[PDB]
Amino acid sequence: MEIISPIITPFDKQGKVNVDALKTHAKNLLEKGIDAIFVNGTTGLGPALSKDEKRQNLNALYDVTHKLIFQVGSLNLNDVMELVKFSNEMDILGVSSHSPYYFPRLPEKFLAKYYEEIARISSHSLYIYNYPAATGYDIPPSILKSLPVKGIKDTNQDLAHSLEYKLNLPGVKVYNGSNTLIYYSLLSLDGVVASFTNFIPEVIVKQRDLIKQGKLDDALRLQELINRLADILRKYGSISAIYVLVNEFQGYDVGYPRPPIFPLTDEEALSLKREIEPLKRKIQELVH
Amino acid sequence: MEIISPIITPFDKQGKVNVDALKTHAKNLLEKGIDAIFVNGTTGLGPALSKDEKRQNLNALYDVTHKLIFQVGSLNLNDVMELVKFSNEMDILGVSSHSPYYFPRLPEKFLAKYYEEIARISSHSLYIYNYPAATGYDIPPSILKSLPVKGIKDTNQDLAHSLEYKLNLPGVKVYNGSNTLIYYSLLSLDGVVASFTNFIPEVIVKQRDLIKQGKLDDALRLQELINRLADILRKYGSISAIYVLVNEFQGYDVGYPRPPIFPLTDEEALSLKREIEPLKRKIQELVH
Amino acid sequence: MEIISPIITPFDKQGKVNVDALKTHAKNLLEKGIDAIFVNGTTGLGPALSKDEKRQNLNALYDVTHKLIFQVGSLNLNDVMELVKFSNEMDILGVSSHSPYYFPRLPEKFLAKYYEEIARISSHSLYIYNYPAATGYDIPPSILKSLPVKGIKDTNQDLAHSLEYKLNLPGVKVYNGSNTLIYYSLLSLDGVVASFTNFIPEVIVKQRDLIKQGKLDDALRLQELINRLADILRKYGSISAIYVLVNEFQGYDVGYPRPPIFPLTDEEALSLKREIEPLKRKIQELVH
Amino acid sequence: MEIISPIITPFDKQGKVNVDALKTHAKNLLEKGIDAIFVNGTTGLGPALSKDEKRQNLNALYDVTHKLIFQVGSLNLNDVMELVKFSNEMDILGVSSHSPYYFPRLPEKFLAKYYEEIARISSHSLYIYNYPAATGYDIPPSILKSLPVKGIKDTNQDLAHSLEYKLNLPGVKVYNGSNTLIYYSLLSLDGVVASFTNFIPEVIVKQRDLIKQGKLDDALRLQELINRLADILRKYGSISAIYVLVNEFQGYDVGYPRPPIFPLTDEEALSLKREIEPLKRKIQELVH
Ligand SMILES: [Mg+2]
Ligand SMILES: [Mg+2]
Repeated sequence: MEIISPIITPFDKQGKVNVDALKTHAKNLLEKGIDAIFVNGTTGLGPALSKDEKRQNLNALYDVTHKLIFQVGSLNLNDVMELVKFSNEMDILGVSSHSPYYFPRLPEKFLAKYYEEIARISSHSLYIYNYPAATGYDIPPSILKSLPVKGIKDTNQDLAHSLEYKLNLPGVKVYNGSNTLIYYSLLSLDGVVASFTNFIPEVIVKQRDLIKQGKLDDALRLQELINRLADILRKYGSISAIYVLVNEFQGYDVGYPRPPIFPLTDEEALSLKREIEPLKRKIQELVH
Repeated sequence: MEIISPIITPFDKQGKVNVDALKTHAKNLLEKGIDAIFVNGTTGLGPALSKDEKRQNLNALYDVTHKLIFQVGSLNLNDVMELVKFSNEMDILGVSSHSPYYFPRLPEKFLAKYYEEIARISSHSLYIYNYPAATGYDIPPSILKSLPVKGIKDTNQDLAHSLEYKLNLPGVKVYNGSNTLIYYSLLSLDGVVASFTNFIPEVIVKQRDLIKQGKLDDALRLQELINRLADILRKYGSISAIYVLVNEFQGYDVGYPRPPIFPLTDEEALSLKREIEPLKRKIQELVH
Repeated sequence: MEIISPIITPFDKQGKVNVDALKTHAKNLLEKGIDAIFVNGTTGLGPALSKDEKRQNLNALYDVTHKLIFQVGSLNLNDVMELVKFSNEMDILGVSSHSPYYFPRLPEKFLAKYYEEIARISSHSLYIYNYPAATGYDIPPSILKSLPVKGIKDTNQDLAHSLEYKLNLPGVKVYNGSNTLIYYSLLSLDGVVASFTNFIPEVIVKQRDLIKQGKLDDALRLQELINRLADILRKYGSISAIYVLVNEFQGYDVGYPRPPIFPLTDEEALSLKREIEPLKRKIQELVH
Repeated sequence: MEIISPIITPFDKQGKVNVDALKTHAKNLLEKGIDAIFVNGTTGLGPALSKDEKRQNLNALYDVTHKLIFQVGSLNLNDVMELVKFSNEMDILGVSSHSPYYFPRLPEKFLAKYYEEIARISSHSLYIYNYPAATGYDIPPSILKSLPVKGIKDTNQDLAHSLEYKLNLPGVKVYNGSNTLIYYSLLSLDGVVASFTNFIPEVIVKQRDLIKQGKLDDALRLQELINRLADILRKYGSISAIYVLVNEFQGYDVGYPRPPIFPLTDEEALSLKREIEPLKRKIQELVH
């Protein structure tokens, strides 16, 4: 059962990526038991990153590990293709893309043709990033059957949707991206790609290790706490709150997100910390 | 009753903007009675355009007309601000942005802070581009009441939603973006920002002119034909179909959209032309 | 342009229908200019009425006028059919039904077979009641093309959806059921079937008469006031608030709705009246 | 891990309930390990049943078992209360209702007042039947915290939603109603209330028994077959298909559903049997 982290992109106050913080963070995550890193995913502010920023994230992380899945999507396929060609020269786990997004009512064939072009040129294993709540499209297995898909990352609250990919696409690895379904994903899929791995990696690794030991009750108790946390974060902006909590739980600075993903103000950071204190206490009690 | 065109962005086969075609197209629209041009809207592939492409579209159109509303939205507020500062030095009608997009579950305050920053720096009239189907967010009057809003472009199928803005925001001009509601918008709002103005500008101007003469039945007969056309365009991709139809109805080439907004293939364009033939005849019979 | 009222069903405090109040109310509505009455619609608590209650409503109203459209839908087609057979013996405008409801994911053919059975036995003109927000289904013209439809009542916020029925089903009369789109319906469809006709019939009749005179601005000003009212009612339960406002605006008692459609408490009725006072004042100024 | 069956209501070809078939079916389910029977749920055509039919289903089942949860919901609270008072005199597990339905935009307080009345009069344990896809309303813990809730049956594809109830309502038993999430529910909640128990009770009981033995892979293989079956049933109408499959898998006749929930025609039933054949073989190979 693979624990994949959609790693955050640290930015400084002027909105420039801080690759030193990115490498520090990645090294810690691996030491805490994260198995692979998904680069430029939603949690990493993917669609907000320029082509050059996406590339530089991969270049920085490559010094830490080669277990990197490189997300390359954008609204200009020429740019996507430049990143695919760049990644062909790197020894990584695979290349990924979410679907076209923003534009409503695009014909399904547009989605098929988009992935088809990535597959025509990529020399890496193709991963599909399915996130209908973000892109407005769901990628059905029917489109995927004609593509050389190796993995699918499904950020979806319906576990049966994730399981359907497994059933319809033999040999494809499937990972669910919901923080609130981790326990279930670890009991049925190939793993998870959950954002909370950025600040509580030991908790999610512990759930996985507990499940391997047959200690499901303990892993479920941890899920309860995770879900309570998720409710609290939503109010502040989940991605933005993650930056504050990485410092709190892991002990090093990862800077700030970049607006329109506004950083928490000092006041907001303090309020978040007060709210999560009881949960942090219960987590640190069950996970040493 | 103003007719605003969200002008397309012509590209060549390599995905480079053709500014000569853009200028030709703009001149034709204006000669045919279009009141203003909305630059880098959804129809113009806004979110798909780089910052430099958005700038260059404005520069090119600025050689033809002063009647320009400049859309500057992107997922990096630093880039948005660069475009605001650029346009501050140009004599245009106003600046506009749709809301942050892609990322789900952003707090409402993020939307507010985004527009606040644009308003803090722009020396132009502020237009809000509201398109919930595309961005995932509806901008509520709550946030608008705090900003120096001059106009709102509401791409929404619920006409009561657009009418509501008029009521709650005294003095703000309100335009509806739906092609299928043109008639109704001309009879209740400040105008329309309709994509079909790209290929049938004369038809939409005629609706307005007929309404001005009290000839509502005639204007409604035109809307009926427009709605039949809209239903046909959907299977092909509405924006992509527009490029083909500009050449068919207006007689000059505007190139292609840029993938993931795939152009119609030669066979699809033939198929499209056959389907619309009877509708083109009826239209040209009523407008000439 | 036809103004149809989906008349409320008066109940007493024990939840028994008060047919005397029903007849008094219907007589007043006709005197104020309502053209026809839709019996057992949503506003009339249709799905909440027993088979016998639906029948008794028709019987009571038949003494007042024969311009009655009899809504007969329920979740047992045997009961629907008994009401259709009953109505065959009455001299009325037509028989109507909303689609099957509650049960999710019923195949489209179930909806077709349902209406087909009503049409096999009915000796009256068939009216379709389309209300997707209530039933969970939208009835497409494709299903209707094979049925002897005479009228369609579309409670839908998308006016283009209502207009599409007109276009695809020649000779069929189409009426929109939204209170917030009345002005627009009166400028494009065969009429309206709006719930607010129960308490401000003179206002809606005045809009219609003004539009016939070409005084669109005045009719639109009235629409603005109606929409402001609609916002206020929603907070209390629109149907439940209607009962309180019939007494207020029309001067006679129509009793109460029946729980789960809870009547407004005395406190709530008083608060509603305070909130609408300014609007009531502006309405009574523009509509004598 | 309890397995509750929302038992079907057998009807004859004239739409009359066949209580002999109901009793036969109930006995078979119980002999095969079903822990309790939910009476007049969606699967039992609840909202489509008259008050007398709901009563008679309970009376018939009461001759077979004490393990009954009686669903009493309807759109007239007076009728609901008559059924509550009726069941007060019977020794059953509890009383249940789904929320008010059909009518859109009812205030939340209406939902609260509805359940409050049931709780005021019932002398039985209260079960909440939450089915937002069917009723249009989600019952929030806010309202539940005020009521003497003993169990919640949540028909919801988001398992985190069901898990949330457990966390917020100490001591309340929580069951998930989705057939496609059975495995996950058995590993995290108090059980399931799954419609497929009607035709494959032995399979679902086996999943539970396997999980109890720690044989999760085997239980998941069964879920996979269940999910494939579910995808096939949808085109036919899931509830209607169930009647056919009870006879196929269990060997006795349970008649037909009642229109608008149309029975499968002879040709559809043949078509269904052919599609499921390979799945039935695999199931019977793993469960015997
Ligand atoms: Mg120049
Ligand atoms: Mg007995």
